Amino acid sequence: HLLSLTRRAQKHRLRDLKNQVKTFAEKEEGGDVKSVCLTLFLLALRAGNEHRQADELEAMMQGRGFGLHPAVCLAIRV
DNA sequence: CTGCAGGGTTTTTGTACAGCCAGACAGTGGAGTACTACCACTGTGTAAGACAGGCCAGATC
Repeated sequence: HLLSLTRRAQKHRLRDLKNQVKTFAEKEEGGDVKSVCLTLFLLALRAGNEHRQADELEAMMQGRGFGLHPAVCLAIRV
């Protein structure tokens, strides 16, 4: 399987689709491969009704808050 | 049928020029921020000690 292998064999196996995404992203988005594979990951996770992992991902990619503002904290407290 | 070994065969795996930058190491001067135990206060449960009164023994009615 692809998930247990090292990065050498993973990239060796996937280089075809890696350069496919490379050329398609330089075609459409103008030098943005990272956001292209991000939108691909989001669509592949939402098609399977696993919205939770997509929400965690979006909370990692410039996520609003690791920690909370003291205000809403006091709110929850009371 | 079986076990075993040259090579295949595809995958995996590390070593390989070659340049780049994230991430860390020291320390400074002490703030300071997070933590941990007082602390003032009574509500709730607890169980030792009153105790009384009921009962038997002493002695009586």
